[PDB]
Amino acid sequence: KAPPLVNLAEEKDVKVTVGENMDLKNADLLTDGDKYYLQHDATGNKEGNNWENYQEQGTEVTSTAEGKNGVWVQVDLGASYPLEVINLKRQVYDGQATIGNGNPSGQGKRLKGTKISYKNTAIVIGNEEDLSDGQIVYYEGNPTLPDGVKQPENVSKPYEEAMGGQWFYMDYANKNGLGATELGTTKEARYIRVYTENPKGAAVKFMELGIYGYENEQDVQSQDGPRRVIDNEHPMMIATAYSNDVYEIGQEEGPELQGSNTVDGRWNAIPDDLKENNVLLLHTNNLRQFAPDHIGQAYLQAFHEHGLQIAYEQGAPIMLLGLTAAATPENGGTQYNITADMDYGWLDLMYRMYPNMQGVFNTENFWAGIHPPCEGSAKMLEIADRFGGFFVWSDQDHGSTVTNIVSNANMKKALEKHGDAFYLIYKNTSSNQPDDLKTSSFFQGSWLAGYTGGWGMLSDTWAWDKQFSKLWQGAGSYNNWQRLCGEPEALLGMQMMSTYLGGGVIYTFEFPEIVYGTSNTNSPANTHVLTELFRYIVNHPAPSKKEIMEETKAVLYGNVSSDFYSGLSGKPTGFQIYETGRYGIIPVIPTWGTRAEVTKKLIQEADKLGVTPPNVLDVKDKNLSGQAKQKYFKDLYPIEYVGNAFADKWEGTWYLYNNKVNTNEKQHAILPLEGEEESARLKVEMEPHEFMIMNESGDGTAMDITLNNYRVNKDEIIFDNKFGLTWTGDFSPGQTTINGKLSVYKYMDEYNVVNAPEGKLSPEDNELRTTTFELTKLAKEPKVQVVKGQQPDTDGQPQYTEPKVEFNEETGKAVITIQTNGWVDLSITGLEFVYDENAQKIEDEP
Ligand SMILES: [Ca+2]
Ligand SMILES: [Mg+2]
Ligand SMILES: [Mg+2]
Ligand SMILES: [Mg+2]
Repeated sequence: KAPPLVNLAEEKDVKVTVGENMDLKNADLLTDGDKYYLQHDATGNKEGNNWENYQEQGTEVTSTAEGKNGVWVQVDLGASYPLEVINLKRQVYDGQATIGNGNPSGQGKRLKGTKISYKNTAIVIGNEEDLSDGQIVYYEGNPTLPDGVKQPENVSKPYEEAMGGQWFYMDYANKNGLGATELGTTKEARYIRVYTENPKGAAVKFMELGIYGYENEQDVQSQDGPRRVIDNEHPMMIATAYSNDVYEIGQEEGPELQGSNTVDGRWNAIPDDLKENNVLLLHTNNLRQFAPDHIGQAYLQAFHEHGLQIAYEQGAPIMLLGLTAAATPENGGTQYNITADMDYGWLDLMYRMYPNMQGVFNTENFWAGIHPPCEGSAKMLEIADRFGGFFVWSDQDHGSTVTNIVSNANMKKALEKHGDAFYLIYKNTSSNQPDDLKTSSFFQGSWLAGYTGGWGMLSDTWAWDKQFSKLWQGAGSYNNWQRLCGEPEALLGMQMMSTYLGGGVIYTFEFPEIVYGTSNTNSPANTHVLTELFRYIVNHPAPSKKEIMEETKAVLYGNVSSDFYSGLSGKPTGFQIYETGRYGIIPVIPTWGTRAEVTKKLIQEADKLGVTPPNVLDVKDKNLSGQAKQKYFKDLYPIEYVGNAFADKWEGTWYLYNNKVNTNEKQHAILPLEGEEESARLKVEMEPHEFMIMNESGDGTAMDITLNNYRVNKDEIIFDNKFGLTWTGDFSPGQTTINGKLSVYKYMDEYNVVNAPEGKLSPEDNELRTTTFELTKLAKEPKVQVVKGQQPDTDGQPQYTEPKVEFNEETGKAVITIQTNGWVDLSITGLEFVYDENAQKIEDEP
């Protein structure tokens, strides 16, 4: 299936001509779709241990006219087509480029040599073969134009030839044809002529003339609003499609992903009803890592083009990894990733070509550099918003991440004009640094003041590696690939719940092969936790900006202390969860401007939402000290419930979890219930790795409860290593993936499989844990039933027991007990609450 914008120069049966006193050699090379001319694609673009050299091939046009070196080449498309983009590449280097040292020194490789700056370059298009009706796309120097074509008033200056060529668009008033246009800005032409003079000789090597357009005017596109909405009513889950680091340009099959996954495979594993709230993130991973300019650019473009094309045929919306490890074409950039060889003209083209192209993703740049990734991000945010796309920046903030983003003049300007398309999500990879809660505060704060379009989460099972191993145990001396597998599945649900209640709208998980799955199947975590809770979040919109602003009495400004949250919402664990919902996330506005500037911005946002502005406090305010903060916040936000469990009430629904990450302790929540009887109480008691959603009928007679405590036991299969998997960071001979990764894949493929067929193992999820509910004070026994519950795997073992009800006629206390490992939907009916003079008081301690 063809996308609407095509390279007509490649797709059509074109005729190539030159002018009088010119020789034309190898005319086919101009429109063969090849800008790089690589020879060793079959051996990782290496001869032995060395990267193949850059050897430039191209259509040669040579002047045979005495004293006149200027040449031209014309393409006849065979009919008149709406044209939108032209890509010209000529020979880049005067002689042969050599492979030399890049960044970092001794790993990164960069081409070295003298680059050519061509002169008397012009592009003319028209519908007459002699171009007597010619229109100028580009004009530099003083080449003689066709009879009937006037010189422009505005003339371009020479540029240095580049690995990706030059990009031209159809508005001469927009940087003299170099300025990117709105989608569907076209001019009709059959004939395209390129003038060039080589500064040294009478011969120009034309490596590629790409001519991008439509079959007809009916196909010409328009950007009519955003490609997708991201907000409380339109949440988005991102799943990362990592290259397995194996690819050959021209291969028939799709790009192979980690864990025998494919782009079409991952898309087709998503339930149909959630496809409108999902995107796939194409990530180059370590594909051709450290390669010089020609190999890096060729593989960056081929990998993403192939992914985009498969996604286009399947109807999958796509994000591209724009930048990690400061690997950007900008000055000071590294070659840690082939994103170093990004061409902004190509990125623009992918938006024009692929209607399913939506987003650009940035993560983990600042460890390797500050300003280069800010310069790259500024341009890519501008490109995204031009095409109604979006940009996601994922990082943990120690106190200077957002400060550094906004300190870049170009990024600041880009955020002022395009900030509504820009989203900040946390990343708890470094769980050992207690920066999880302040990161959420910074990102919610940025959105609430109106600097960004939203905030969200990336939960990483690498968080487990930094602290824990077996259930209830510390890290020990296990291999880090073992500890990556150790995180409780329900804990991912608790994090989702916490993001949701803070008006988060983006949900992302790593490691992808554990949290989403392998071999184009769904993991236990995905099937029994992520998919179910994300469906809830799609059908029950999160708090809007209006709803969060309404409930916020105080916003902080500046670099909030990591431990500010201890004695308030909870001690930072590195796992993005809370001890209570009483205070929400607590928005902290980073250094987007002075305190006075962010204040104006926040109060003007509140005014737009039609709500009372919050008070702004500097983090250094005397009321926010260790001694004063509890009294200040307790007076602002009334207590909603009593107990050491997490609980929040949002739009009539209760949300709870046990907030212990890896210590085996029960917690309880005591909730005041709706209805005529104000003394009515529910007490919930939960063991760790459990979340719960409760909705009262309102008339006081009934209550629906969904709980989910799904957890696979890894103690024997992963940590004891019962099947003798090789857990190392090393490659085995002839393998292209390290043993640690292979063992994770094999674990997910053989030993931890949902509906495990013959010869594979059901997940180790059959040990049930007790939840107890106490309802007081009642006149008679209530009725409890399981409306729906999690069904057994192929081993036939139950994931829940029938609930047991005990009613004491003397006290009027109903105790309801159930054992689960997974989810159940309970319906409690026949509730008749009477006055309880002993009802737990919903108040703070004296
Ligand atoms: Ca070519
Ligand atoms: Mg605004
Ligand atoms: Mg209700
Ligand atoms: Mg089971």
